[PDB]
Amino acid sequence: SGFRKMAFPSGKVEGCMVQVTCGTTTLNGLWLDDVVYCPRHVICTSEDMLNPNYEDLLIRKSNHNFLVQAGNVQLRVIGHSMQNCVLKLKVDTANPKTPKYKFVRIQPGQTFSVLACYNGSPSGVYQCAMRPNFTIKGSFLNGSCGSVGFNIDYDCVSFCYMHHMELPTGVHAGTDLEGNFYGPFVDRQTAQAAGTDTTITVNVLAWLYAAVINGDRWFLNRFTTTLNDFNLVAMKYNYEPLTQDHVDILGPLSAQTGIAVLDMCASLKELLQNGMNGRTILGSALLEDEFTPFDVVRQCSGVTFQ
Amino acid sequence: SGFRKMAFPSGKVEGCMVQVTCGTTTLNGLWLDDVVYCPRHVICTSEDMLNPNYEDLLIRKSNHNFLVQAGNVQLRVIGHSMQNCVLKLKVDTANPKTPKYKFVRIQPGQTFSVLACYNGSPSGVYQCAMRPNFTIKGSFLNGSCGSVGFNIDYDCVSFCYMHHMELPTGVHAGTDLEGNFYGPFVDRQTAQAAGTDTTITVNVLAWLYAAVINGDRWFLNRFTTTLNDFNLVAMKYNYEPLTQDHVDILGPLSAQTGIAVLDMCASLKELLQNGMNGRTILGSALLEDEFTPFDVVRQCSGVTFQ
Repeated sequence: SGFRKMAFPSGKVEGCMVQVTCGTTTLNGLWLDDVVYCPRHVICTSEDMLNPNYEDLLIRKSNHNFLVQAGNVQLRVIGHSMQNCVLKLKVDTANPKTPKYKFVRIQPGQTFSVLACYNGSPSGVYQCAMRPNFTIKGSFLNGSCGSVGFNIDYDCVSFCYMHHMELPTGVHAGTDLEGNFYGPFVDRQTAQAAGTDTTITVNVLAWLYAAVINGDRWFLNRFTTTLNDFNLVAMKYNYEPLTQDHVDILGPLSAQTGIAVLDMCASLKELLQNGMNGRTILGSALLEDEFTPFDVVRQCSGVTFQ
Repeated sequence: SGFRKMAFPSGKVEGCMVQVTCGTTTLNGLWLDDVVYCPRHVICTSEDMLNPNYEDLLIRKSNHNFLVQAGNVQLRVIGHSMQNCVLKLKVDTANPKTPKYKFVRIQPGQTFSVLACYNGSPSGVYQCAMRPNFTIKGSFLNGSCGSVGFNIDYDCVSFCYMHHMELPTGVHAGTDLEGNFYGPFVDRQTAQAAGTDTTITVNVLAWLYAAVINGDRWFLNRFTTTLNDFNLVAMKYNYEPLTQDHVDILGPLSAQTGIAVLDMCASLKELLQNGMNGRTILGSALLEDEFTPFDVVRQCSGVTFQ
């Protein structure tokens, strides 16, 4: 029993973290096979970041200008190229601890683990979710750029995020492993606005199901509702609209508890209108939306991974 | 910026997890050097657990009755002994991935990372705290016994917890790596009561400091207070009493924010008496007490570890 924000084991990713240095800027890189991936703004100085012309800045850089370091041993750069917002540094030695990996672009509402790194060394692990406004609520300090977000599926590592920048309200933005940003953000030191942050309704319902599995059932009322009626209430509270696909996804949880999805929606409707009156759910006084239905099944069944 | 429940990187511990089988009971073991540690109730059947006589049950077991398995390869048991509530199985092969480790008995209010395992395979990582009633609010299913709690200090792993049992109200109990339980619990399938759970005041203050570092300052009022006056209010709300040692420990955080500890206590006093009125602190509608002052410094300075 119990429920916690659980992260994936970081062992397979710790061996791929290296340190990339260009001039005085030092950040983290992802060493897979004989290629190292890192944010392209490592070639920028403190002044270039205000209005960087990455093409022109790359003209004045050569292979020997990149210092890649894995522990006390450094890698020799024999080729560099820019793919969108990431730099691909070709090194002479292939990573012997390379796991079976993929590159995936993950959708909003999905979750992943973040291995926060500094100077190529893993510092900590935590779980995040891609917000609907294409930002994440992570924990990053200076020098954390190049840290990667990942998922583990059996024995494969699915890389989906690389940290690039911090927004002036404290949230974080980045790219996939192909250099494409999540959202309309650019790697420029300029004022950039993030859109409205809405609540992932399907994730709230999955979390409410986890509470029912773990004892908390005070929020369960008598009423039921319809998709159209619940969604009309959800739009006033900036909640994502529920679809029949979301209902099928919640299938495992509804069958485990014996509570239909529409019945749980009516319970969520009362919580949105009347609040919680001081009662907690799974040790939380707010509605948690950073557990996917898949994460709840994992914690309430016990999938292992190698 | 940002703040999240961050766990330590689990790479060094994943290589020490094995699977221990005795009869039909299968659980996790900690493989360090040529010794495997696991909860002693692996020798119990479903019936023995009601009133186990561990000495008598161990008389009928021999070395070849223990199946230790590390992946697809199994270890041969050449010696077994019982130290308090853990079994020490001596194996023929030493773990080649053995990290530099310690065994520590950790104090209440301190935190650690848990690598939840099933059948010897790491499933997930999360951060816990030793509650003052010597229980933890973890996330464990059947077969999770033998999972270990640990801390990383530079390059050393400090093992401090091994999961043994679940309490009838959903909290979890276990031992240190020397077999001694935390709290007055025994490894018996019988009704066992946990004491009153109080709030770790020094951890709440550290969390309030992290909020001030990250923008949230609405709770900061005009008043100050004294240790005796704050502690009189803390005893009504089941809070741990603050000492001068706690004030010295919060030294780094008070100097970073310019807010004296006694000033922060007066702000916590108003929150205990008047509530939060619907406002959130660091994305939480309750007072968080599972961040030690050391964990906050780590997240707000960026210590790395190898």
